Amino acid sequence: SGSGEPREEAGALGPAWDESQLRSYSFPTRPIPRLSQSDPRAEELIENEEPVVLTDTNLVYPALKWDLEYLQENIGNGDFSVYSASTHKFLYYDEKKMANFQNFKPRSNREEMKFHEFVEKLQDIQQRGGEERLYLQQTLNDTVGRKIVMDFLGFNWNWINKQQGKRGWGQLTSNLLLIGMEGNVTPAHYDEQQNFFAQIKGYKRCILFPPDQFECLYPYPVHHPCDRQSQVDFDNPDYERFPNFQNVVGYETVVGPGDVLYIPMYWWHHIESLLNGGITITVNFWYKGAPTPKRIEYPLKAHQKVAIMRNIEKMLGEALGNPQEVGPLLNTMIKGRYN
Amino acid sequence: SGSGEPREEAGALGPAWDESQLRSYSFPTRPIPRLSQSDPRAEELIENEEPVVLTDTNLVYPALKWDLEYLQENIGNGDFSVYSASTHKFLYYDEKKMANFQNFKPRSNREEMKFHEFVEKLQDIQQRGGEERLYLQQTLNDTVGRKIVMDFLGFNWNWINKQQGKRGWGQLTSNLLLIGMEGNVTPAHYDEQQNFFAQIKGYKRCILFPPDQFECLYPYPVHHPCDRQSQVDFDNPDYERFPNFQNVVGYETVVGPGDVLYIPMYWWHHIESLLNGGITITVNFWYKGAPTPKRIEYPLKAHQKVAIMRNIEKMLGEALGNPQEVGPLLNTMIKGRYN
Ligand SMILES: O=C(O)c1ccc(O)c2ncccc12
Ligand SMILES: O=C(O)c1ccc(O)c2ncccc12
Ligand SMILES: [Fe+3]
Ligand SMILES: [Fe+3]
Repeated sequence: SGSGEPREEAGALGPAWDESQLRSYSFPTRPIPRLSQSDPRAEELIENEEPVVLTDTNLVYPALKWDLEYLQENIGNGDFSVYSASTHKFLYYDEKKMANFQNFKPRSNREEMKFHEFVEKLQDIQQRGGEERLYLQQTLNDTVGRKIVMDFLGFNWNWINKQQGKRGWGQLTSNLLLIGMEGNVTPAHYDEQQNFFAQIKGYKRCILFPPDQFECLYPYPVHHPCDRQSQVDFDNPDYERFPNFQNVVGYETVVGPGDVLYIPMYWWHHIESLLNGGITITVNFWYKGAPTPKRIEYPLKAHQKVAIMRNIEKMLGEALGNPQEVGPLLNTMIKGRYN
Repeated sequence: SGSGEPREEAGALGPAWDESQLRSYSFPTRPIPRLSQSDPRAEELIENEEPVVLTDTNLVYPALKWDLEYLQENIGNGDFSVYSASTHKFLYYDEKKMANFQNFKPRSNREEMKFHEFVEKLQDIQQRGGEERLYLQQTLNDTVGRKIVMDFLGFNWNWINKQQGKRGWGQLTSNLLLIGMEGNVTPAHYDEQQNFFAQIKGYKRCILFPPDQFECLYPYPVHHPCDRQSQVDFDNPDYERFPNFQNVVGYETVVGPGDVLYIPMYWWHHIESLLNGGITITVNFWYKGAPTPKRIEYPLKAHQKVAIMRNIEKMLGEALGNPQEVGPLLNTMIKGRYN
């Protein structure tokens, strides 16, 4: 069914959200299980690298207070990466890879600024009834206000640290603070690290796809700036170019304040802030996955095959001396021989 | 035009052969230049790795005498690999790779036997008006008769050894004695070693294709028993499966007693013994090519790209643990992403 029947907020404050706040798509979805961190099942899902929503971790308990006013007040004077877009879909791209593809034009520009500037430009759009959408995504560093350092320390490091150990993951690569406008959408894509999506303010609809649905999502070429993202426009899927998108089946859920969504590495994920649901705030915890076992066991995992394909592409671009030639060589290699 | 106007034999013994002895094919061809070993051009072609027919090397001068009677008389009692076929096309195959592909049925069986047995079974087919064709292909070793050792030593090792040095090639990997029936055909394929085709008895039509015509020839998958051979049936080309075969352009020539044809490594080659031209005898000299230069210069050579594709296939089959899965992964990797 999807995110299932809208949850009821405590104190009879009404339903947290309603179906009209969710965007419409052409594919079916099964619900991600919402469990308690003390539930053996949740521990089982995380181990078998499957998504799960933990409702009682208290991971970012101290931040549940956060809002635009509180943050602008105690966040600091550091710079904050802020992405913009003319549409609800934010098209991020690896700048370092822009060299490879020339005909590439940026649709999502980045810009550094002080928090008060973000809150400002955010307000201008409100009254001016603007169309421009903004999305703040900045790593949490020492340049943050004292109080924030208190909240940061308040996180349930006890719990997350145990998870990091029980799964044999690597070190916490980074923490990301995301603050977005209602309706904001992060197009389907996958990451190579294990992620804990800690929802703080507002609600976000999360739609995940297993790694084995690689052939239904059609990720951009590895050397392309949009590497790891799906080429398929979920709002207007081109079934002629991407026929297998008609076979895609996802797992979805709506996370709210206090919920932690485990997004396994290599798992595709589409994230959107509910329509007319106000701003959203999230903090992600990214951990390098566990080291690859010595004795390579077969059958091979889907994410492993994905890794293999990425390497073929990288090496090939290395050998040929030009990423632009990867496509022609691959075609030449399969045409009339493997297809 | 192809092999051009038939050459005139000395002593007014008439034309060496006539066009009706050559099979008919759907592709055009340019003639391979026949030059003298003392001709600077020939030295230029061999250096730039292009085919050339040397008419005066005297490479296998002592063998120009050889025939079935002389050989059966002084060749020895060793075993001789003899391939058979129900058609004029000999379909060789790597037995060690037969494991990979199960549905593969042998069309060209091999069999060891004494030379006198080969000459015998060869005669039975004559009077019995049989259909079975035979092709003897055996490496020249010490188990050969004394006289043959004299002839072998008689070869112009002086010349070939200088070539091996001037080109920086590796050691002579092997020598192959080939004796085939008229009409016999060795389907288009390529080898990874430098080859000197020394014609001894009869005439053979040689049709070569540059390495850059890989996409027109459609070689079998690397793990397939017929690795390195073209899937295209030259007698009945399936233009639907192999559309680019309609763009193939070869280099051809007819070599006779005393001629040496340089067949560069990776160059495709189709060899056939002229129709109603009697038996043919040839001796090939195979040398590993020169070592790959340290500083990889670009643009890359076509044979280098071919090498790169072969490796991608090998490694991929290694990683996946099963050659049968190479095709599906490659398709998945390009479909909707590179084509
Ligand atoms: O927008 C998000 O909340 C989000 C969630 C999870 C991710 O991996 C992201 N990666 C890049 C940009 C945004 C996100
Ligand atoms: O049939 C031939 O004369 C011949 C010539 C050159 C080759 O590389 C071959 N390889 C395998 C079998 C036969 C051949
Ligand atoms: Fe991401
Ligand atoms: Fe060969």
